[PDB]
This record gives sequence, structure tokens and C-alpha cells, in this order.
Amino acid sequence: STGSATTTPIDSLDDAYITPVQIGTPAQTLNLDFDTGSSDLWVFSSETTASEVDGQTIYTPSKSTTAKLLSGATWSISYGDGSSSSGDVYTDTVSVGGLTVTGQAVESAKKVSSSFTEDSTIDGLLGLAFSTLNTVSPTQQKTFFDNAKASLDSPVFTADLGYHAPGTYNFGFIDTTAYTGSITYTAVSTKQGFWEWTSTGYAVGSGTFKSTSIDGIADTGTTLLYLPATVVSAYWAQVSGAKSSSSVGGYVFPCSATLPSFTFGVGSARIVIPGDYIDFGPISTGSSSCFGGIQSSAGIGINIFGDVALKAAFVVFNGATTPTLGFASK
Repeated sequence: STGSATTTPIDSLDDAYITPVQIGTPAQTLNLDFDTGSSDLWVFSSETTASEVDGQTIYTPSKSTTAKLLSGATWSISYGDGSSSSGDVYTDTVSVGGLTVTGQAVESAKKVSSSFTEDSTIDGLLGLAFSTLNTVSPTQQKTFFDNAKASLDSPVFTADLGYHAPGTYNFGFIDTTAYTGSITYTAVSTKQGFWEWTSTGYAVGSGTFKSTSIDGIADTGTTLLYLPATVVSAYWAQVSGAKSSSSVGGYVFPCSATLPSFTFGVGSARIVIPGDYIDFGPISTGSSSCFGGIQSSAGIGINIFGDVALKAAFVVFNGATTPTLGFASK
């Protein structure tokens, strides 16, 4: 089997991407944020505290003939940005892009933090990291990808995110029309439950490539590119008037600037992030200070190749017995 679904930016900055997901019988379609940095499939629901719902579409298990309470199971998650959610668990039929899993754990939110409530466009998350990070207790649950894997034509999914445009998530096949040149594969460590890999270095603009190992994770659920403070200072030093602002919470730059590209290494291959991908616009409406898309990881504890970096590539998440990542230009 295979599946193929379009993923659409939630706003003009590509802050996140939503993908429609069918849950239950008859289908209830919710727009979920596919997150390769977490392992829970959770939704706004008929159980979510009413004051914490503001425009999201909700899953109502009582209206699904295939929903079953997973008795005694609870979940609770905290993300890198400080946001959180928790609740109980149903099993139900879940379909993405024509690919169906029966008996998928659907984690129903009873509580969500303010950042979720305030984002009316995101109806929940579909985690695509390794199932060792799933938060369901006392019986940990499998991701949608781990449940689908054995049925897929190939045990892979691909992320093809757009720059200010829709893109695609494919399951079970590699669309050879979706990229240019060849795919370069690189080793993955699953020790922390992430798609963790090691980049071979970087360049700023037309500068020379610096060969250096940068361990990090491929995370579709993170907007920006977070890298060591040495690398980030080297990038922003090439932009007149850029500075790190403790009041704003990272590097800002004059909105009149033209940003340089950023290149990262994947083995002997190179992925080039155009400068425009690094512009996240005014820090507040009408400001002439703009927020940067490359930021220091120093206060996180991990480097994160988020959407700024991934949208520059066709990315293969290979879930074979020895997992690997693949990157191609496009």
C-alpha cells in the first residue's frame, strides 16, 4: 500500500504545515501538524475543555462506529516550545492520503496549552518520530507510520515541504519526479527517539564550505533551523545590522536587508537554503526589525533541522531495520 497527502502552510510565513487526516467511521477530517520530532497522534476532541477550543475542528469518538476507548490509558506531552497537551485514548481507523490503519491510537485532548488554543488552523499533531517517545501510559502506543509499515510497498515516508506553497507527504514510495539529481543517504541514531543524524558542515552565502560535524534532528514540527552559536554568529555576521536581541528572543535583522543563502552538508552532498527562506518578517506588525530563520540551539540541548532547512530538500525518512535519512535537491 501507499498514501499521498498534500501539506499546506498555515500562514504567510510557513510557521507550520497542516495535512488532512480522516479519523473514524464515517470519516471525520481533521487538519494535523505532521511532526517528525514527536510520537503522539493527538487531536482536539469533544472531551477538550470548552474554554481551550477556539475554532479547531474536533474529533467526536461517540460519532464513530469504529472508535473504542483504550481503557485506562492516558497521555501527557510537553514540546520544546513550552506547549503541552494531555488526555485519554481511543483506538480508531485513521487514513492519510488513501493509506488506512485500523486500531490506531488517537489521543483525545482533555487539556491543551494556550499556544494550541490560539492556533485555530491546527486540529492536532501526528507524530512521526520513533514510537519509543510515545507518551501513552501504562501501555506505550505506536505511531501511524510504525502501524502502517508492514503494509507499505517500502518502509519509508517522504517530506516535500513547500516555500510559501503546498507540498506533499508520501508513505510507502519515493516519487522520483519530485527531486533533482540523486538522494544522498546518511546514518540515523535512534538512541534519543528522533531522526538524529550528523551534517558534514556548512557555508554562508558564496563563502567556503566549513567541514565540521553537526549532530541534529530532522524535525518537521519545528519552524526554524537551530544550530550551534558559532555557526549562527558566522551566518548573521554577513548581514549588516543583524544582532541577537534578548528582548525579542533571538537574531533580528533590518527588514531592508537581502539575506545570504545557507548551505548544509549531507555526506559529500550540499543542500542550499535560499536567503529568502531565512526571512520570518517583522517582529511585530509594522516593525522594520525582522526575525531570523536561523537561530542558536545553545539554550535547547540539541540542534534542530526544522522546516527552514527541510523545505529546501526532498527528505526520505527510511524506516527499514537500520533507519537512514535521505536528502535530495529539488
